[PDB]
Amino acid sequence: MELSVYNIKGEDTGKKVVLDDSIFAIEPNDHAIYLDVKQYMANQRQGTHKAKERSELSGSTRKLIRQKGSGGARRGDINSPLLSGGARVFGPRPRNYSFKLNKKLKALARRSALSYKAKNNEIIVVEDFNFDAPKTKAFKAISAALKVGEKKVLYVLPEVNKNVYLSARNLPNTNLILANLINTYTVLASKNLVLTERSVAVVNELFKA
Amino acid sequence: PRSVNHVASRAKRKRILKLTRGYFGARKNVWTVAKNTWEKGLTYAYRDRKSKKRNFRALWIQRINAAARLEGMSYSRLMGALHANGIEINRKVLADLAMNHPEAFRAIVAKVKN
Amino acid sequence: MNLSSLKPAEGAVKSRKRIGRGPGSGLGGTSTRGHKGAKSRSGYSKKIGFEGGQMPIQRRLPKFGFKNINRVEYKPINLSVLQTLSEASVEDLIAAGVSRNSLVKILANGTVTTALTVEAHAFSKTAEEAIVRAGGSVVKL
Amino acid sequence: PKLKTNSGAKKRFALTGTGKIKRKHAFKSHILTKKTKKQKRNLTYFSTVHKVDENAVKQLLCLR
RNA sequence: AUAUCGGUAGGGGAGCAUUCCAGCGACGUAGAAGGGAAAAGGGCGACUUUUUCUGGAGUUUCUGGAAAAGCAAA
RNA sequence: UGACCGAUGGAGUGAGGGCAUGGGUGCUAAGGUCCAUGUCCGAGAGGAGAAGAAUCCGGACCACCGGCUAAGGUCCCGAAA
RNA sequence: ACUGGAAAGUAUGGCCGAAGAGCAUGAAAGCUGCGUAUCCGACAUAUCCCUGAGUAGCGCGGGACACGAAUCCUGUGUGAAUGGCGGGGCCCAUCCCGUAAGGCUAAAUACUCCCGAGAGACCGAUAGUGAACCAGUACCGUGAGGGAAAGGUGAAAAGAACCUCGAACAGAGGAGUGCAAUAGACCCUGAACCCGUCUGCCUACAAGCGGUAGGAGCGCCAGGUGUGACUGCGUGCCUUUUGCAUAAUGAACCUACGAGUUACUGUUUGUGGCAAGGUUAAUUGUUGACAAGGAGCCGAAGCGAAAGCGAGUCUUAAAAGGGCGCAGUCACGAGCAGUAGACGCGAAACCAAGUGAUCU
RNA sequence: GCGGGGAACUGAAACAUCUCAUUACCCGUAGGAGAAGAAAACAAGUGAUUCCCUCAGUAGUGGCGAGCGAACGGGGAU
RNA sequence: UAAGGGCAGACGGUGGAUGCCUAGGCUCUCGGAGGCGAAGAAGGACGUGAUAAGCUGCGAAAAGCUGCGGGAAUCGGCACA
Ligand SMILES: [K+]
Ligand SMILES: [K+]
Ligand SMILES: [K+]
Ligand SMILES: [K+]
Ligand SMILES: [K+]
Ligand SMILES: [K+]
Ligand SMILES: [K+]
Ligand SMILES: [K+]
Ligand SMILES: [K+]
Ligand SMILES: [K+]
Ligand SMILES: [Mg+2]
Ligand SMILES: [Mg+2]
Ligand SMILES: [Mg+2]
Ligand SMILES: [Mg+2]
Ligand SMILES: [Mg+2]
Ligand SMILES: [Mg+2]
Ligand SMILES: [Mg+2]
Ligand SMILES: [Mg+2]
Ligand SMILES: [Mg+2]
Ligand SMILES: [Mg+2]
Ligand SMILES: [Mg+2]
Ligand SMILES: [Mg+2]
Ligand SMILES: [Mg+2]
Ligand SMILES: [Mg+2]
Ligand SMILES: [Mg+2]
Ligand SMILES: [Mg+2]
Ligand SMILES: [Mg+2]
Ligand SMILES: [Mg+2]
Ligand SMILES: [Mg+2]
Ligand SMILES: [Mg+2]
Ligand SMILES: [Mg+2]
Ligand SMILES: [Mg+2]
Ligand SMILES: [Mg+2]
Ligand SMILES: [Mg+2]
Ligand SMILES: [Mg+2]
Ligand SMILES: [Mg+2]
Ligand SMILES: [Mg+2]
Ligand SMILES: [Mg+2]
Ligand SMILES: [Mg+2]
Ligand SMILES: [Mg+2]
Ligand SMILES: [Mg+2]
Ligand SMILES: [Mg+2]
Ligand SMILES: [Mg+2]
Ligand SMILES: [Mg+2]
Ligand SMILES: [Mg+2]
Ligand SMILES: [Mg+2]
Ligand SMILES: [Mg+2]
Ligand SMILES: [Mg+2]
Ligand SMILES: [Mg+2]
Ligand SMILES: [Mg+2]
Ligand SMILES: [Mg+2]
Ligand SMILES: [Mg+2]
Ligand SMILES: [Mg+2]
Ligand code: NA
Ligand code: NA
Repeated sequence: MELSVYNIKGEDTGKKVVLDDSIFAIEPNDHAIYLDVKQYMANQRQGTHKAKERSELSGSTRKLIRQKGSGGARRGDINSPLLSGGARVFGPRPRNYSFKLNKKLKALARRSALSYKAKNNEIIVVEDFNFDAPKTKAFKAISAALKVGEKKVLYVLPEVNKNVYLSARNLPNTNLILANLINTYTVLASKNLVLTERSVAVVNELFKA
Repeated sequence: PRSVNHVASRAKRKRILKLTRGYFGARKNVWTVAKNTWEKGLTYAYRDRKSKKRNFRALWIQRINAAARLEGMSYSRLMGALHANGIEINRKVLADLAMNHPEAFRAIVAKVKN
Repeated sequence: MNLSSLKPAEGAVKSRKRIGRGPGSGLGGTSTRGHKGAKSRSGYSKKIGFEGGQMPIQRRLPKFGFKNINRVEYKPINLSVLQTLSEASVEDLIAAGVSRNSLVKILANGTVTTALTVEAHAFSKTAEEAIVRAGGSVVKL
Repeated sequence: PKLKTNSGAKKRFALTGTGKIKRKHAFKSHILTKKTKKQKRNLTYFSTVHKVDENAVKQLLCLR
């Protein structure tokens, strides 16, 4: 589609920008989005959980009581799960929660998320800016001028921009990401999406078709 | 993660123990005795809901028999005459009239005593 | 949608089966196992190829044949596929449009009717005759 | 671990194009003569695995 | 519209509760969870709401995700 | 009627029993035993037979303080001459 | 400013942010304390012609190699060559490859008693280590060895001066402290089984799983609630069985604990992505995410034991005379299977290394 | 890590070849790693060791039973 | 008449469930390091304090001695002095 660029203080400079239709104007795939978000969370998982089975308890393997003649229930060793302080049967084991999604499926999910944003009109394009020194107040002023301070916002940058990252580090509902590292979860997690002039070009050239 | 449903598990027992109130001895409050008593009572209740209709019909028939024998007829003869004359008043209404409205019962009897 | 209203496709997910958890589930008590015998015990497995003591079929049928450890197998490419490739060059065996470092053999399934210059490892007699009738060339290497 | 193929089955059975399993014929009596020359039925023609006996040869060959 | 709806072994379908997680909404010293009493509700049910006493600091809705995910008898 | 047949996913069962009929065996004994044809209990509640797994009547979606019948009954216990 | 015992809470109104991680503070703190982002800092002390002989080879008996008798090893007995010799799965010839009987060598690989910095859709006191506390302790055994239970006053000890009953704090009733003592030392919360007191109704002519369906009277708070004279029906439950009230099995009761799980490989199916193609594995770059990695795997032609031929092929001297042949792939969820202890508890036994003749 | 000795229960629905397994266990002895390593090699052109993914549950082996199970080649780390 | 008993409610007792809490566990990641000992080890015995020492620390110089660097008002280890 076509979008109007805003400057640092939220005035329409008049310069217009074009976004790829095959990226921002498709019919989104809900199942693809669901799968990609599930994969992202499962890949964030750290499965470091374990309980002790019968073979790893510390008690001896001696038979506690003789088999016949005592008058009570027959008993084996002390590590039995029927006894208090005994084995944990079918407890957790350490696990790897990663699973595979097709590359084309993941690309389609990314395009679907971007198209959802573009359709719901939560994408705005600002000019590229630099900071001489890290200034949280300057970044806050930019966000308030762009009117993205009420809710969660994601900025997409084309390069490192150490000063900008330091300025945005301490603000609560703001996130920063490079254009080439865009993913479906990060796009969907934020209410508003602020692209820069060069970020539009990078996204268009890299995630097209 | 570890999941134990302590509160739900206890609440399930406490709800049934509220219904076992009034029983005799351990059957009112001891869980495995009270639960056993409660279900047998539920089977009894299912059977008794069926047998209640039979019992009430028998009571109506006995009361109608008494009133008809006061009027000089038997229950079977009165019912035969009623069905021949084709009136559709049921046994509950007839017994209620017999016990509480004897003049109305006399009117019914005189209509079909021809 | 967003992260707060995620939804899978209808019928894409399904709850697993849990046994031994009461009478209402229909899978409690004996837990789908039946009553007694070997198959109801923990740790039962099937001996594959075991038929209760009768001589198994993989022991009462005979062994047959032998395999060649130096076997040349060609890849069958047909004249209809050759026509399809030719229709959007003449000198064939491009193979970049399909095999991957293998030996090719041309077979007769459709027709050619167009002058080609087909090169392949091997040919069928009907394939060579069809190429000649269509007015083409065969190079065998 | 991966499923292992039964060695005797892999030496006795083969697959066809439609997925049917072909096999050789065992003799009734393997001493020819005193058996009619119609023993070409079990001596010349490969047969197929019966559908009832199928899935057992499949599990033997790792469900292939 | 008509028909059908007793069930052991067993096959199939649809759901409730529990612990933790993400997102979105909320509640709390003007009283959270838990404990006692009472009342109401659910095609049906697993269960869920509301009032009050005790208690004195945490809890919870919806959608999706994952399981140390439910006892009456060994 | 509708579930007969193909192909595929999942099974359970492979200790049966009573009654009637045709038989073998036994002693023209057994609530015996072995087959065949039906049926019921198994897995089936309700009604009559005093009380009975399979004899007679009858297949329970839930509710009702409505009506008609089946087997079998109508002096009282106990509904109806 | 409000509520509160106490604000960090609520509502205004400000300020810092390269610091909105966290912990503590009388309730939940970016601005109260310790901290955090960032910057700075070490007197020492550490760390960075010649060419391998009891050899090659060989006989007998064995072993290791995926291999249960080519290669490699050797207990026993033998024993060369100096282009020669060895190998290419028995044995010979040609061919090809290599140069034994001397030695050394980093990297990529395995592991954690210990030290430091971190993390968890891991546990929260019958859980998690046997051990949150006095734990390998108490206790048991000649010995080797076996092996527990046990956390919580309160914000702050302010941990109750003094009075009364009593021989005494044995205990309690007050007073006082405290938001609260029904927070009083076993002290947060304080359930059940089990044990009492009071109040209401019933009960000394009555007979069976103790309920269920009817139904007077009495008694409480305005149509609900407690009890229940009297009437009908009714041989618990689980398991195992052809069949159980069974005099077949099983449980004293309550609370808590307790049994189809996970990994890999197949196969079927629900839903998806690409589609005559589908898909990457290990790994590599830039910063878990993006990008690269096509090796490999399945599909795309079959028939034949095979040479082979090919929409044919096999059988035949020859024949359709006969047999077999003329949209997939990659995932996600679910069912089933195999391999792992594989739904849980239970033998009698077998083997290995030790401890015991203080009894006999 | 290397080396010297070395079971049995179990599976094969009994059991003896086979399996469990060159495991458990006993004993000796290093280092920060150890072992291996520079062709009397594989093969039918590559070029010392080691490790990962494939080849592949394939070639073979086996009371040809239960089972066991490579290498060449290719892609990498170095 | 209730000797006693039954049911319900209220309030207690006992017991220590539940809820909330905890640095005590569990599983890992990254970086180091991979030994101690005849100059006497690991592991122990006996001592050592103002007041008995149960732990901790230390060793007849015995909850400790000396020097250099850091730092600035309390300190004299823990089991409620
Ligand atoms: K009789
Ligand atoms: K009567
Ligand atoms: K602070
Ligand atoms: K308190
Ligand atoms: K508290
Ligand atoms: K109490
Ligand atoms: K009664
Ligand atoms: K007995
Ligand atoms: K002696
Ligand atoms: K070395
Ligand atoms: Mg043992
Ligand atoms: Mg445990
Ligand atoms: Mg479980
Ligand atoms: Mg019980
Ligand atoms: Mg069933
Ligand atoms: Mg049961
Ligand atoms: Mg059983
Ligand atoms: Mg049986
Ligand atoms: Mg069975
Ligand atoms: Mg077992
Ligand atoms: Mg019916
Ligand atoms: Mg049904
Ligand atoms: Mg309150
Ligand atoms: Mg909670
Ligand atoms: Mg949910
Ligand atoms: Mg559980
Ligand atoms: Mg329980
Ligand atoms: Mg049998
Ligand atoms: Mg039989
Ligand atoms: Mg009989
Ligand atoms: Mg007879
Ligand atoms: Mg049965
Ligand atoms: Mg039946
Ligand atoms: Mg009957
Ligand atoms: Mg009638
Ligand atoms: Mg105030
Ligand atoms: Mg508080
Ligand atoms: Mg413990
Ligand atoms: Mg005294
Ligand atoms: Mg209180
Ligand atoms: Mg208390
Ligand atoms: Mg009398
Ligand atoms: Mg009396
Ligand atoms: Mg019997
Ligand atoms: Mg009976
Ligand atoms: Mg028994
Ligand atoms: Mg008993
Ligand atoms: Mg009994
Ligand atoms: Mg019990
Ligand atoms: Mg055996
Ligand atoms: Mg109480
Ligand atoms: Mg001295
Ligand atoms: Mg100094
Ligand atoms: Na089901
Ligand atoms: Na009394």
